[PDB]
Amino acid sequence: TLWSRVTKFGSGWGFWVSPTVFITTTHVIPTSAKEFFGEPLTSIAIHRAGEFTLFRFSKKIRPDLTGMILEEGCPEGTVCSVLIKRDSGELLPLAVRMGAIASMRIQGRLVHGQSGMLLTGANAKGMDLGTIPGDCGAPYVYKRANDWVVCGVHAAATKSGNTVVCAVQASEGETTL
Amino acid sequence: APPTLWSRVTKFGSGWGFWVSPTVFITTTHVIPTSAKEFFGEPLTSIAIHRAGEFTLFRFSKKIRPDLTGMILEEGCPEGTVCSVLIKRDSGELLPLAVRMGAIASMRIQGRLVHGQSGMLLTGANAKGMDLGTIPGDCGAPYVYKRANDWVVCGVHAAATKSGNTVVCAVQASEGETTL
Ligand SMILES: *[C@@H](CC(=O)O)[C@H](CCC(N)=O)NC(=O)[C@H](CC(C)C)NC(=O)[C@H](CCC(N)=O)NC(=O)[C@H](Cc1ccccc1)NC(=O)[C@H](CCC(=O)O)NC(C)=O
Ligand SMILES: *[C@@H](CC(=O)O)[C@H](CCC(N)=O)NC(=O)[C@H](CC(C)C)NC(=O)[C@H](CCC(N)=O)NC(=O)[C@H](Cc1ccccc1)NC(=O)[C@H](CCC(=O)O)NC(C)=O
Repeated sequence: TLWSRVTKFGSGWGFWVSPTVFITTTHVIPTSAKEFFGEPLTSIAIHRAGEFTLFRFSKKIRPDLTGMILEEGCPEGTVCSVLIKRDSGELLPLAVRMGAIASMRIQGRLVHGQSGMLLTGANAKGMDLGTIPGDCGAPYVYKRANDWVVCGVHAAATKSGNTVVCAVQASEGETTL
Repeated sequence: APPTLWSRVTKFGSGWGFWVSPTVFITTTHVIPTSAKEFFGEPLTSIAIHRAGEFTLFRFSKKIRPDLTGMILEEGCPEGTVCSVLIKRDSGELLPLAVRMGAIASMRIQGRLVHGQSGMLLTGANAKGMDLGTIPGDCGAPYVYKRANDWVVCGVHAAATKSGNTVVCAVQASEGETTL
């Protein structure tokens, strides 16, 4: 059911944490939008923290979903899965061994995130073994005990290596877009 | 993966099969329909069957999939190769599951002798489940990888551990039976 939460959004994707909470990477958000999912901006509580943006709606947009745990990154060494959905209809889950949470500057943008190494390896070639432009917003998830946890959204990666970066939520964040 | 590559993955018996070329179809022996009189409209007497354990190749005498080019089929791949298992599910989902291949070996699975290659799924910490790993119904799915500018198929899905993190694809062998 995890895949059902990954939604196409703007130039990337977003993830439904619950019926009222949607997270995504700031960069991919549709520009000058008057509303989202039929809901007027004034009825949405937007939390924009750098490259991590969270939308909290007044009503249930995805009432078919249960509420998941959202945390600010994960312990270093955790092996997560980045749930990459493609317009081709392909669902591409990729294991990533997470590194440290750190402030970063990626192509002119300040990114509070966590780097990770794709298990497909540095020698891995092909879009089916790594992330590519258009994949931002994809969720980084993992299971702790009996609970599923989402700890970030895809923000960047090296062009020829196996290093990726997911933006992570922060306490401070703007209220507008 | 390219749309034409996915188009080669075909529902077959209790699983799937893969069109290597317009005249060659491969699958896992276990999923082959029982008591079949023909395949794709061709009577058995017109098909050259090569059944090598859990790997079966069908060669037809007319182009069944003329829209396709011929691909390279090899007996497994080098240990360490990262392949993608082209999994199709009944609801239209396409899941190219990454797998780091291990060694080729003669295995004994549920009493069956399976000449195959094991591999570690690279989808998550525990590929247990339908969203991250393989499940019953997926046998026959091709294990492929790109070498330079050529897509190569090196096996067909045959098994997985209970946790689901380790998988096995049946691989072709030079010797095989000519019957079902
Ligand atoms: C999603 C948004 C979009 O499509 O615009 C997209 C996903 C890219 C991917 N390949 O998964 N993100 C980007 O494109 C992002 C910009 C947005 C606005 C945040 N840029 C990157 O991810 C670029 C690669 C773009 C591309 N053509 O694929 N990556 C970097 O700049 C990378 C950042 C990084 C990655 C891992 C760890 C730390 C930092 N930096 C490098 O590749 C550097 C560049 C040279 C340098 O300054 O050192 N090179 C090396 C070897 O690290
Ligand atoms: C496709 C055909 C079908 O649907 O019947 C299907 C795909 C399974 C999947 N989940 O991807 N294949 C099978 O079901 C296949 C049929 C055999 C080849 C006749 N069997 C298995 O995949 C079983 C499923 C066990 C289960 N989940 O209950 N897997 C094994 O038997 C597994 C094979 C293996 C894989 C990797 C490395 C080594 C061995 N073996 C085990 O789990 C063994 C069994 C020991 C025993 O039989 O007593 N146990 C351990 C701990 O390794």
